[PDB]
Amino acid sequence: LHSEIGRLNNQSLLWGPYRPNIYFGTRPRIGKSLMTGLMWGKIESYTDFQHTVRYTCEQNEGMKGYGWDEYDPRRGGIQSIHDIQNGLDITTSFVKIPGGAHGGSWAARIKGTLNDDAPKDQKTIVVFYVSQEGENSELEAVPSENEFGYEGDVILKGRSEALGNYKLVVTKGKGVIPQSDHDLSRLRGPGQTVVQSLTYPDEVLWQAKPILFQQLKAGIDWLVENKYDVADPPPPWQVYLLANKPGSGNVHIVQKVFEGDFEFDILFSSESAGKEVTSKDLEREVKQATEVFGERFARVFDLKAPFQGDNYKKFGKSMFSNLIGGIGYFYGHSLVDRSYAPEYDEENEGFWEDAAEARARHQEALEGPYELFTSIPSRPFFPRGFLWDEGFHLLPIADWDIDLALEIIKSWYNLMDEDGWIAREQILGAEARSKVPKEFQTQYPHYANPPTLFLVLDNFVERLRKLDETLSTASVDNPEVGLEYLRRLYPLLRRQFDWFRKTQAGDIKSYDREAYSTKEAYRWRGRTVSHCLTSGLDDYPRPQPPHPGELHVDLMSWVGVMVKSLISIGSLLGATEDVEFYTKVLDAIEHNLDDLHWSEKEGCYCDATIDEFEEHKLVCHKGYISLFPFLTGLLKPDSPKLGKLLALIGDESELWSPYGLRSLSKKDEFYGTAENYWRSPVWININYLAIVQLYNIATQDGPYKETARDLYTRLRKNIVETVYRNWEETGFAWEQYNPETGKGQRTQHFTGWTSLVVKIMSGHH
Ligand SMILES: [N-]=[N+]=Nc1ccc(NCCCCCCN2C[C@H](O)[C@@H](O)[C@H](O)[C@H]2CO)c([N+](=O)[O-])c1
Repeated sequence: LHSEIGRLNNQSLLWGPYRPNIYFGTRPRIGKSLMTGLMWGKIESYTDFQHTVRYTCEQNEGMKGYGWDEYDPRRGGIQSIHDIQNGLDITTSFVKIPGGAHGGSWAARIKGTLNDDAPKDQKTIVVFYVSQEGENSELEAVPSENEFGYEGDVILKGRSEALGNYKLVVTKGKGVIPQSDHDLSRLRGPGQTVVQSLTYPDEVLWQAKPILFQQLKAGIDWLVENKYDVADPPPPWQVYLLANKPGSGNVHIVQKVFEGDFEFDILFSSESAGKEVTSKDLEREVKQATEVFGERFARVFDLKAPFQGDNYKKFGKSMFSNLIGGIGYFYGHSLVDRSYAPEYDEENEGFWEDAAEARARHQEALEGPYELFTSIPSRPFFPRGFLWDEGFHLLPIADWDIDLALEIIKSWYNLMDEDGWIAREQILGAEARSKVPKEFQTQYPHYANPPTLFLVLDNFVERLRKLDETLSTASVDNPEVGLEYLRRLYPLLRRQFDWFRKTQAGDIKSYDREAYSTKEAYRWRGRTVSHCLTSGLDDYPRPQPPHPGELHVDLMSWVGVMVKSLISIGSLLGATEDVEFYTKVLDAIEHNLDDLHWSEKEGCYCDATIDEFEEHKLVCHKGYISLFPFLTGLLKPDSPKLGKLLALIGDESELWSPYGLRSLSKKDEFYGTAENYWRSPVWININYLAIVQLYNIATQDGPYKETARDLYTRLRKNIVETVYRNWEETGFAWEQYNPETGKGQRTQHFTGWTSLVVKIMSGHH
């Protein structure tokens, strides 16, 4: 039955608009298969379309905003795009229609409405680009009846092992098609839908813009060659209209030009499903998906006071849909340094110089291929999987559809190598790599990232203890299914645990260090003079200079998180010998958190280093790091330490701004210095952890119950309002928020752990 649920999940999730790196496109969760993508741009001159055309996601002054209004990967959704440069408000509706044996069918409607500023007679070029990778597969454009192009629908017939037989239709659509009275219309037609069918080597099919432009350029060359010149030039839009040439290939370009408003449909009909998909099907299925999305939201994300109003609901829906709508499927080789150079052990003083030297050997090479199914932080700026981000992303997604989240956790864990390492940044394939400077592609097997994915697992466990609707919760509703999932995952979790203790070990024994345990001590590998990228808190201030004697209280706390998870999951699978070992590790981290990391002088936790004189020194920088044992759920609800931490959190002159907790204290010498990434701004992921822990203490008997209740109430309020206020005014979720002004800053489209705000509003943790 676990095998059955798994198959039903596969079939359910196979198709989607799983190319979040582009405004709109589809691919199934198959490495080498059928992909589609949308392009559009106004054309006003002979040279503008190359600058106006849209394809891959960006965010500049020419784009007001875009995002998903509603989305569920099992059903589909609606995206809206507000494009200033091209004077166009666009809607892309996508819907899935289950059936057959090949992952069902799907349809999309592309609707373009000129805005009030646009010339009413704008010419807009629209392209539907279709590619198919694979050795023994075929795809053919059924030729036109008419001679220069299509009056009606374009039908592509294709086949592959993965998808069986299928047909993909691009409908005639609605709107004015401009007509040219030029001489050229005798050879090229007055103006009509055209198709070019081409073949390129499989590995470059992803390069849709260059492929299209190469065709446009050959068209213009043909004009030049055939005496079409500036004495008497055809209109721009006709100059940029491809000569119709449908046939067989692994690339099909479908081009339309519209004057004024337009819309057209794309109908993917899986043959094995029987009756083929129509436009009326699309419409009906689109209305149904919305109704269902509506009913689930109200149930899963029931916003508590004072956020019950419709404005906050709209806000919630937008933050949630953008997060779950970012889900992508990624496939290909990634770039890894597999030298295990001994400089990466970072055992000496000045280790960062040695590690640089090793990197300068450039032993990195492509390996794989790998696949990942994941949500992402940022469509426009970094549309790819990040390990500790995904932990936060799945908290709201798990609420919505636990089986989806588990599917994604599983996807992540299938990347883990024999040592127990998952690269913290997954850049899979040439497409993914295109967005990333080569200097920043290489992953390093000694680089950790927080194991926040355990938090999702913890939530699943608590849920497990206590048609698409069914599937979304099959792994909790059938405890048999759930347990088997943990059984299969469990060894990899343990593997990762061991990998942390092996590769991210700190040094107790070589120094004058006294502590309850000789074992428990941790130091993030990969730190440079100004940075510790692997911790997630890029430029939060750390001991200077970096030093092999360093210990990092955030890292120990994460190890505490994992061991507590391993206890619960172990105990579920009766891995007694394991649960006893974990118990002793937990006990030891608890003592060593205090022995090595507590500052009585300062009233908080600190990282530690080794003196100019070989002694253990604490290095306190009051901020997120200082709160870690609290954030990670490690302290007892009556700890006097916790109570001091509550004072630090609530203290306006340190951490507490009107807009949320500051990453660093205003008192800290490093406040608002350098790039000021994690040195003051308010970050929603850490604030979310604070909010959850405050609420925990608030709903339990103890000395801080009421203190927590006040802080919880205010912090929830402050964080939600800041993110709402910015969304209201800018249309965007931001990466981080300014504690002085409350303004969103750094990158937009950060959905992204900023979307945790839906869960904060939802409450009842
Ligand atoms: N103008 N334009 N603006 C930009 C700005 C940046 C940019 N690239 C950024 C590549 C690394 C992204 C790291 C973000 N986060 C850091 C955080 O500290 C971590 O904790 C967290 O895990 C990660 C992931 O969320 C690009 N671009 O196109 O590559 C265009």
